[PDB]
Amino acid sequence: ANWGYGKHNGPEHWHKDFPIAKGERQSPVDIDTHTAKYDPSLKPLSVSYDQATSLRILNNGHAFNVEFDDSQDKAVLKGGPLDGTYRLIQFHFHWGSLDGQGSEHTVDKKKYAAELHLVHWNTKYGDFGKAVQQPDGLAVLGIFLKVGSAKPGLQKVVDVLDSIKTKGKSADFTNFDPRGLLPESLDYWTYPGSLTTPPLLECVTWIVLKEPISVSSEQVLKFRKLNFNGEGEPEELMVDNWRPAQPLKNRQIKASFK
Ligand SMILES: NS(=O)(=O)c1nc2c(F)c(F)c(F)c(F)c2s1
Ligand SMILES: [Zn+2]
Repeated sequence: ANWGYGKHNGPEHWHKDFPIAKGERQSPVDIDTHTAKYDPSLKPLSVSYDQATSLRILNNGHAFNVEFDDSQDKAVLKGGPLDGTYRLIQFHFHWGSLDGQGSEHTVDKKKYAAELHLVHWNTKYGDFGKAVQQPDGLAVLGIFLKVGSAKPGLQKVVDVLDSIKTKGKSADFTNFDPRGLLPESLDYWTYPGSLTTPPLLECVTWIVLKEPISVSSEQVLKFRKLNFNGEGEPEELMVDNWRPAQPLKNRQIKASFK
């Protein structure tokens, strides 16, 4: 059992190889909006993506990653609850088989159709493999998707998916501007958590935006035509690649907004 989402290797099995799955600071979590406390000490986030250099899109068998050049400080996330500078390395999504499910975080138990994660690492640790071993090593910006109007800045991602249908396929993906994926408002909730796939390391400051972005039915239908399987293997549609909410334990979710 290499892990996945399937009928026999999904999230409820992961603890057998990755015992941290039952740890004290796992992600994702349900955000109870009545219990999250406004923290007037939190700053506006700084999303600095003007110089972002996208390179490649890859179907890794679990999702697809849009990869960036993080060999210098092009695209960075700073401020909000963060100290120091976090470099963008990739974004990816989680989504469902239908619009009623797909997000990993939930909001008062509401599940959104999908969730985008912009993954960043703390440059004080020099590289990503080092950063994931530190409690403050990563900052993941989480943005919910709901189905409604098309998102114009998502269409270049949708259009390339037919070329990376199966696991291990990749394609060029230069000059993509991730600012086209942000909502209007940067209001957010934040809490300390983890990677949501194995190895599930507890190295993430989560920053989850309150305002979802809207994508069209047609756009999310194309996500659901991807495959978990490799070329020539029996087809396993890449859908429901999300981990369910985990116990909040001894953690406080803070709101940036009153
Ligand atoms: N699903 S997630 O929390 O956004 C997320 N997980 C992981 C992960 F487990 C890794 F090993 C890794 F190198 C990543 F870049 C991410 S990014
Ligand atoms: Zn993710």
